Amino acid sequence: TYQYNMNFEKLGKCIIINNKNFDKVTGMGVRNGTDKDAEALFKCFRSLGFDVIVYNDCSCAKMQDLLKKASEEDHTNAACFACILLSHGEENVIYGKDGVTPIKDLTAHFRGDRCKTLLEKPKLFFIQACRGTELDDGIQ
Amino acid sequence: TYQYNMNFEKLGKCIIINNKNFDKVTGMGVRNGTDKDAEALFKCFRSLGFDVIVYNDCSCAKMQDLLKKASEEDHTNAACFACILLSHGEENVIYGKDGVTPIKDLTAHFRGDRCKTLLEKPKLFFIQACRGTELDDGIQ
Amino acid sequence: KIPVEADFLFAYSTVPGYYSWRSPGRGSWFVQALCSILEEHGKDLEIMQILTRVNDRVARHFESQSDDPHFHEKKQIPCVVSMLTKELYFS
Amino acid sequence: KIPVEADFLFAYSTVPGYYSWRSPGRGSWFVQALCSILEEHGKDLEIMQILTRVNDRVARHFESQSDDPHFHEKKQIPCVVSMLTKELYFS
Repeated sequence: TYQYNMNFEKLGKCIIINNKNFDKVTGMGVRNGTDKDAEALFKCFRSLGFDVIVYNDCSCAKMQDLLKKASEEDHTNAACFACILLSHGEENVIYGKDGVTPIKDLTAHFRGDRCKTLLEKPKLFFIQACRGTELDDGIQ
Repeated sequence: TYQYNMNFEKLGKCIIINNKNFDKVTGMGVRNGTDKDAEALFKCFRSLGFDVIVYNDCSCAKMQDLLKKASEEDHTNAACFACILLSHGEENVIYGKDGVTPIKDLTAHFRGDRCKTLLEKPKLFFIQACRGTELDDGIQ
Repeated sequence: KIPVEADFLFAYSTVPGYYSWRSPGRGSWFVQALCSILEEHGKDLEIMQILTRVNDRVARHFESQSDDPHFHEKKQIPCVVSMLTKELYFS
Repeated sequence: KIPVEADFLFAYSTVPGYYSWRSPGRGSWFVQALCSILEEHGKDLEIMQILTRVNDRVARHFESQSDDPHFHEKKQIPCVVSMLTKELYFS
């Protein structure tokens, strides 16, 4: 067969990181609109069947630690895992309150060799963040 | 209303760049097997309907010129464009015979503002090349 | 044996190197587009079908309304990176 | 107006940072898997369905056979980047 097996007890965890406020030293502004995004995301992913958890104004160390611990939980009875990041960003990199952390290091926690209970199961990351400073001027 | 319009006279051009042999200056070895790849690619992409052309052992300047020119041809009667790159690589970057050129510079020629006759039409790039030196050790 | 990097999917709101637009009162474009599509089709469409429609809605429905003409009438396209090995339905 | 970066698809043979494997006598892993799927399904499956089955065959059917244990029994997952805004069938 050609579809991911969805016959599990649970659809899976959906961790949302809703970063609105940043330390002044980062020079990063308040992300107005983000609570609205987090509320809409939470209702959508609850409706799909995920156990949604919303974290707010997280530090870089918190983002790594709560992502590392989620990787260490037991996902044997879950069909998939989802994480959503709402923050400031630059290429390869997402902002905590504290400063900046590489996206690859946040997702690496769920590699097959580092999260055996999600082996052969989809790991979804939705990322709302800048990836640089270029602008897309469009065309008619 | 959810599929790309395919009712055109041609499926489109398919440029295959098949780099096997490299200049001594680059120090990179012969890519044995790459002509079995290109011929299989040639038959597959022809069978789909592409107007395929295979260019061999291309320099960086030829690859930029090849793609720049294809970008400047008239695609009004084409459904899409495909380009296939078989070469040595490192991240963000593809090898010519003489050395390396950024993959972004090969594809940028087809941006909407730089190729109006492929506007709103798919632009496909298949790329067989290394993207670095990390290795994937697997897990049972 | 399977690769350690298999079965990831990254749905970024924007392409590498580019800005990502956020309306202060209506939310970021990608998220509001994403939630709309999921509300109507989350339980009946495959994940790539969902995100492709999201790509379309961000590309077509959105243009920045700004006064500094450096940012006037700009556009955005999201970017899907799939290492998935199967089709994925939420049912 | 539509974004200048829209409607691109990149089918990379491997994920950023990683090796891409080529059998000197049978061809590169990504290409033989891609041609296999295209031969059987190029005209009936959507582009993401095709590349997802390719992702699967490279992940499962292939394992590097080398003597140097630095390169022994290694794996590969390809990587699809889609800025497409519609489904794509070659028909």
